[PDB]
Amino acid sequence: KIVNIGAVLSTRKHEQMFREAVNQANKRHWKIQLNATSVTHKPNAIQMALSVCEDLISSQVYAILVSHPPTPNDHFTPTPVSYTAGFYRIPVLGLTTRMSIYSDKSIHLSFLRTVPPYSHQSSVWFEMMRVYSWNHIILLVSDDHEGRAAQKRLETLLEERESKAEKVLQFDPGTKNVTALLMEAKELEARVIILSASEDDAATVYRAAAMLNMTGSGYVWLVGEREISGNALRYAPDGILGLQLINGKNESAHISDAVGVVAQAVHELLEKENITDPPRGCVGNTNIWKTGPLFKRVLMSSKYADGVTGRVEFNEDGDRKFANYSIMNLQNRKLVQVGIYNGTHVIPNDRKIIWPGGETEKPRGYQMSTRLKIVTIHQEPFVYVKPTLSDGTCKEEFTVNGDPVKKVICTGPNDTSPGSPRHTVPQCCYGFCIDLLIKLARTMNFTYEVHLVADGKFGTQERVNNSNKKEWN
Amino acid sequence: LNIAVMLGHSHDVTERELRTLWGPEQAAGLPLDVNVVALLMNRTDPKSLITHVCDLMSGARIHGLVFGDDTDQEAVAQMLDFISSHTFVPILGIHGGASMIMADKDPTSTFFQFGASIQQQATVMLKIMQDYDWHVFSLVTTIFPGYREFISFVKTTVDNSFVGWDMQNVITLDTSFEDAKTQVQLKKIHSSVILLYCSKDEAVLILSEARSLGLTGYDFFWIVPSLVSGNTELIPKEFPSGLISVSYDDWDYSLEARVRDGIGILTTAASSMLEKFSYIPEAKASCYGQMERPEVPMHTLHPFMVNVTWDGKDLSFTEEGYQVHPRLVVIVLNKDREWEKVGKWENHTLSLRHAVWPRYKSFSDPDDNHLSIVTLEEAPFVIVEDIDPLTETCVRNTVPCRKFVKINNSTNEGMNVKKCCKGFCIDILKKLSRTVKFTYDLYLVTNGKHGKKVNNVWNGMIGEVVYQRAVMAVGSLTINEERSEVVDFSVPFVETGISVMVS
Amino acid sequence: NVITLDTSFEDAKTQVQLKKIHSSVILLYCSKDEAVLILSEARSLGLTGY
Repeated sequence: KIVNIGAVLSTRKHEQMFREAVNQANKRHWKIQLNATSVTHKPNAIQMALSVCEDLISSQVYAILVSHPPTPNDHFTPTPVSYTAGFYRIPVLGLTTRMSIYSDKSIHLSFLRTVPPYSHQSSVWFEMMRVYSWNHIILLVSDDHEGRAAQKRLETLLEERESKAEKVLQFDPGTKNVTALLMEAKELEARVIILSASEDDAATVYRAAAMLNMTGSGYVWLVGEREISGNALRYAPDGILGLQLINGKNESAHISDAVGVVAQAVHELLEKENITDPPRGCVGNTNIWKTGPLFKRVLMSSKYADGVTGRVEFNEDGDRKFANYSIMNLQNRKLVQVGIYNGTHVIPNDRKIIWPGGETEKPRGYQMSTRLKIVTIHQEPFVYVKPTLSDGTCKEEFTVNGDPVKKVICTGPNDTSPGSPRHTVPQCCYGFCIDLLIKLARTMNFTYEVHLVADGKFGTQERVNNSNKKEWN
Repeated sequence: LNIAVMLGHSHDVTERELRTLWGPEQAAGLPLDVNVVALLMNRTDPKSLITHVCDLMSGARIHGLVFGDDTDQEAVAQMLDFISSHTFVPILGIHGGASMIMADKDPTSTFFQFGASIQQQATVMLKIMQDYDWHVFSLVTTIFPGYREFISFVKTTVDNSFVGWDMQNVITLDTSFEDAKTQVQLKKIHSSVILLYCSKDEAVLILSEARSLGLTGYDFFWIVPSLVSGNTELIPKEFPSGLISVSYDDWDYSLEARVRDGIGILTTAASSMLEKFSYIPEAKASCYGQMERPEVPMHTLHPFMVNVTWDGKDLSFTEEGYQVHPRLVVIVLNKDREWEKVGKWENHTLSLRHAVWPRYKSFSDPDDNHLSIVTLEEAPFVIVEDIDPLTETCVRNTVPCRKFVKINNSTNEGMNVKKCCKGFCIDILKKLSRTVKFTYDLYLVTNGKHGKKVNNVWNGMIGEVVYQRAVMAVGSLTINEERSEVVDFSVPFVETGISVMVS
Repeated sequence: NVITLDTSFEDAKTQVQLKKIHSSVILLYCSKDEAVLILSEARSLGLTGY
């Protein structure tokens, strides 16, 4: 009967929240079954387990629940207690965290959350697609487990509905001269950019680009919530679309809903058969439960309708499905609530989007340049290549009937042999494709910027060294 | 100067003391006078980890941690990561939980382990798929973590290959105890050679249905990696014979060898230090204090752990810290349900195999559709080439054929060399494979060519008929009396007789 | 050739036979109550495709 529940907190009024929530669980939804245990955060990561083994595991705790910290942004990430649970595969609901390195059930066995990681924010941008009609994406990613998982859920949700991204760029955190990558940037057709990074990185980024003049009208910024924080709030342009997970920081409502989930979890465990008894000592135990995955399956398959937040159902990965989302805008450096989401249902607020460059009309990232890079291959008669004058200009000559031949400037190498230095030279050009593209000019309004082949060959797939990696030439 | 070894109870410290002094007697001494202490418990408890490792910090500032362990809780080794969060010390993971790598690493982590790596898992899997030519794939998965990643490696390593691995797409056993949704998927299985990335208890359920599926026939194949096999000493029943896995199972390697190996790696790091620097990164003050900083100003061993060679054996690392040439035992169960030695990888990432092809012999118990054919080189009924380096060994028309190759005339052993096979008769047999529709196997003759009464004892093709080394013989075999005396014949294939060639 | 559902309530020997099915158009000579069982398995067989 005696069921012990553990916790890690900051202020002891929330310990009182736990005790009176235990009494609520005694009340809401039939002998004697509950007792409460909690030990707060330590300043150290040194011992940790001594409180865990000697206090909570010694008291046969089924679940320890941990918020962030009293630093709210630190590297004080609640790692070690989860691993002490992982000695015996002990269920813990990550109350407040969003560091998705905890997300893998391989390394982090049974640590299921009421707060989604930043990963599902990725899917939010897909939601943005369906109202704001894009095709072409710019992605800027921190080299994390987190950023790569963001990439992967992006790619999967791209290739479930066959939308196809153009480029992905990578970032080491803390690097400062970024400028070539953002130029890189300014080369492309799309003007919709998504950032996934830390704060300082981003400021680093937000401020840096503003210089690179990418924040004016015709630009874009799809932004995660850590990038909507403090210093990131100070040096970004206004008008950036932002997000908040609704009810983000009052711990106590999530605490209460968590304890209620735990309570009916305990009762639905008591519904089953061959129920095993909880261990006390760490000294003398390496033995796993019989019922570890049974804890997991009861927490997975459970339903909780009338929480403070509403419905709490979990993923296959075991974190909340269909939670409420909000879109914000700093306009004149004040956040304005714009967007409302049950899980997928879209509501804009009637206060209108000042798009953060020019006018409040919705742009298109489909703008061309009409400067098209063409490459020609040395094949007569389809291509003739001849050198220029001493002017560097092209001669004026005739056809058979004497028409003036349309001739094209082409840059390329002189010494087109393998293993030789290659030297950029403008040279005069004849052939079909010139006349074809000039017909395409007078029909299609482009400019035409023509190169030779760097190799002087067509190009096929070969394997480079280690003999498995295919590349087109 | 200071290395500690912490182990569990098996072969003991006195011989390990001999191992440490012999490491000091073997090769290339650390100028650095290395003292090693090995100690023993049977706990895996974190209290022990705290106490013992902080005591190793106490005594003369030990800079190295050595752990081969013999229990089955895994993130225990990831427990040691918190040691890396507090001590920042290079740690070498050897057995047990220190071996079973799923461990994705901190950028701050210092762990170098001789366990399994999913990339190299899959590549050795695929070269097993190479040499025994099972070019149809079934790719049946569950949704544990890294298994999406297995799908990724499958898709990418197939697409990067010029082989033409001929696929079915990934079929995804979603949740547990579906039991009819499992049926919905598994009845869509329509191939011969089968790959599961699953768990232990799931594969229990899967093969329990698979006998009812009739996909446990003994012309099928089943190759599953280490995470289901794992404990070789614990043998569950419902697994049939012949199943194929890869793991680091010690049958040839002593503990003490790998002990000296890791210690030598530590000394190579010490030598790379005292080459490119001139001092020692001294250890932390204590465990229990938070005082000033954690700046690794002495630039800890991660650029120093790059290239380490011992004893003719390359023990370097990647950026991910995996091992470039690990040891990779390739294992099949036989009829007594014994996990036995089959394939070896110690040489330049290549595979060395016994070539015992069909060993699955109804463990889940008669079948005779394997047919034995041994033939001769007669153009253009038969042309034999060797193996071309053409990203594979499978040409559009050839079939491999095992020759016996002599060592010399004094040892008459023949090595089963796979060679490429062409001509009429093989095309005939492929048409027989599309009409008669069975499994067909080829060899080649050394003992004469066709057949000769050696005082009424046959050679050649005919001798291979008589003494039942083979059931079938094709050749461009001339059809004659004494041949018809012993064996039966098809309606004559092509027309011949005696002709005369002249200018 | 003829594939022969032998006795009643085999229920896995039926599976042994019916998983050998590799065709498109199907003929049963059965009874009422047998065809009940057979098509109940046949939805699970995935041979009730349309």
